[PDB]
Amino acid sequence: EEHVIIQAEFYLNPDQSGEFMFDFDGDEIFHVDMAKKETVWRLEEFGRFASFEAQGALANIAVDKANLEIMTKRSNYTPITNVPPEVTVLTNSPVELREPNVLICFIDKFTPPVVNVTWLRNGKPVTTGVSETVFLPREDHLFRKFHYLPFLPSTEDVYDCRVEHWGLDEPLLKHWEFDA
Amino acid sequence: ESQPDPMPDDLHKSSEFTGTMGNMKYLYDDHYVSATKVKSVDGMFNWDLIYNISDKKLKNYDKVKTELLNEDLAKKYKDEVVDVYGSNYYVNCYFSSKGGKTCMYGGITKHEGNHFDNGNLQNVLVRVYENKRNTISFEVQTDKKSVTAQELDIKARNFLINKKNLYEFNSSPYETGYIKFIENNGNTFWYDMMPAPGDKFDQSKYLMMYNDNKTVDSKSVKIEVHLTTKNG
Amino acid sequence: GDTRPRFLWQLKFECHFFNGTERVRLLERCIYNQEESVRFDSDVGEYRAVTELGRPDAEYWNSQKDLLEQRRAAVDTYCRHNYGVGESFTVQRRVEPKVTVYPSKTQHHNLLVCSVSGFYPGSIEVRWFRNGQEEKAGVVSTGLIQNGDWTFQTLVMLETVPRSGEVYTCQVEHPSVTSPLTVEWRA
Amino acid sequence: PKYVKQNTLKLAT
Repeated sequence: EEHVIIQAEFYLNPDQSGEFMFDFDGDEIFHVDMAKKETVWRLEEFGRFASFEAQGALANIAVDKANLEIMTKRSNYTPITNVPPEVTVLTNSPVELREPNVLICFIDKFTPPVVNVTWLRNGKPVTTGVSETVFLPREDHLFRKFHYLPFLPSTEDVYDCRVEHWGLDEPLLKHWEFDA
Repeated sequence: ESQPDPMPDDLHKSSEFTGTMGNMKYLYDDHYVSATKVKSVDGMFNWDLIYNISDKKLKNYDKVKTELLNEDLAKKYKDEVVDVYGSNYYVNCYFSSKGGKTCMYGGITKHEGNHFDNGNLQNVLVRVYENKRNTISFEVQTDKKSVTAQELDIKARNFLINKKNLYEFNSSPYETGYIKFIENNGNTFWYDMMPAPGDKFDQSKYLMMYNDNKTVDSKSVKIEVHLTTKNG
Repeated sequence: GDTRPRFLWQLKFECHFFNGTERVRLLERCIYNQEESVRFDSDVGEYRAVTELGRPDAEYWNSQKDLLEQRRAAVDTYCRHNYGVGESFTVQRRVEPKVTVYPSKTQHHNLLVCSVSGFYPGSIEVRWFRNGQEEKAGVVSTGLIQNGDWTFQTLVMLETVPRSGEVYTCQVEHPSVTSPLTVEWRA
Repeated sequence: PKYVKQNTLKLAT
C-alpha cells in the first residue's frame, strides 16, 4: 500500500458530540466545526489549495445520530466499554536550554472520544500558546489526540500533561522536565 | 461596554450582492416560528434544543431546532417551560429527532411571569432613518416583558418590507441598512440588515447572529433602523 | 459525577491507494461502540455484515442497486477524485529532516544517539555505519513517531566500543533529498 | 479543487 485517505465521522450519546474529518496517511487534512459550520484546515496553507462545503458534513452527522439511536436500541442498549488512554509527553525536537521548543502530549488508544487535558508548569495550569487537535481515528477504532505547549527550556521547570478520562481511575499526570 | 456604531466600511452593500434579495426577504416577510409554553424534547448537538411546534399556517413542519451560542446557554433552557419566537430556515437545516422539520437560532424566553395579565401587548418604538433623516416612526408589539431582540427585529423588518420595500425579489432600494437597539441602561448594539457580498446568500449563516439569544426589556428598549440609498 | 453510559457511532470511508492511483480499494465501515458491524469492500462489490448486529443493514442496502452503483463507482468519483484534489500538498509534500548525532546521557561502552526530526513523509531510512560499512548489530530504534502536525521524528541509538580514529556515521535516506544525509561521529 | 464527501446511509428500520 502507498496512501490512505479516510473520511471519519462519529456521533456520541449522551454527550451529543460529533465529528467529521478527513485524514491522509494518519495526518488530519481538516475537520468541520459543527458549531460555526465551517471547514478548519490542519495547516493554514491547505485552505489555499482546496475547499470543502462544510455545511454538508452536518447532514451526514444528522443521519449519524439517527443511526446511533437505531443501533443503541437493537443492541439492547449495550453501553460502550471505556478504554483508558496511553499518554506520552515528548518534545517537538531535541531540547537545548533557552532554545524555544514545543511539548507534545500524545493521548492515544482510548474511547469514548471525550477527554480533558490540562498543561501544568510547576503544579500550575498554562494557557497561552497551547493548541490541540480533534479526535483522530485508529485502525482499532479507538482514538488519538495531540495537545501542544510551546515553551522555553530551563533547568528549573517541571511540566505535566494532566489527562482525564472515564477509563482512568484517577487523573493522569505525565511528568516531564529537562534532563539533558 | 456597548458595541460601537458602524462606519460605512463596516456595512454590507446591497450593490455588492449579486444573488437574489428575495432570499433575504423570505426570512422576514410574514415568516416566523411562534410557540407558547413548551419544553425541549431533544437535541442534535449539546448547544441546541429541538421542540414540538407545528406549522399551523401551511403545516410545513412540526419539529423545530434552535441553535444557541454555547452549551451553557442550551442547558439553561433545556428543561424550562419557555416561549419561542424567531425566523426559521430550511436550506441546510439538519438534525435527527427522538413530519417536516425546520431550523432557527435563539428566540427562547422563559414563560413564567414574563407576560401581561390580560392579553395586553407592550409597544416598542421604532424610528426609521433614511440617509440620516427620520422618515417614519412606528411601534411593533410583543406579549413578553423581556423579549428577544430577534422577535423585535423580525417584526420591524416585516413592517418595513410591506410599507417601504425593505427588500424585493432582486435587490433593495437601499444600499446599506442596520437595526440598532438602545437599552434603558445605555447599552447599544446593531445588526447589519444586508446580505454579505457575493452571488449567494447563506440564510443559516446570516441568522446565526441570533445565536446569543439576546433579550431586552420591552417596556424601555428603543429601536432605530438606519437605511441609506446608493447615491443619495 | 457523570455516570450515564455512552453510546458511540462511527463511520469510516477509507480510500486505499496502490502505485499512485493505479489500483484503488474503497472500504466503507460502520462501527457501533468499538465493534465494526457492517461494511462495503469495493473489492467485494456489496455490503457484508461483520456482526449479526449488522445483518439487517447489509441485506437492506444490497437491495438497492441505485445505491450499490454509486458505491461501486466511488473508487473513482470519491477516492481518485479526492486523491488528486490534494496530491500537491499531501502525496508530494516534502520536508527535509533535521539530523544530529550526540552521545546519549546514559550508556566501557558509549551509546550514540542519532536524532532525526521534523520530517515528512514518514517513510525514512536511517542506518549506522562504521568506517564506511553498515552496522547491522547494536542498533536500537524508538520507532517512527507521528507528531500530529504533519511532521515526524525518531531516535536511533547505536551501542559502540569507540577507538581513537574511528568514524561512526548515521546515514539517512528520505524522499525530500536526492542523495542521503550523513552525520559522522569522530571517535 | 474541491473535496467531496460520501453520504451516510440510514440504517435498516
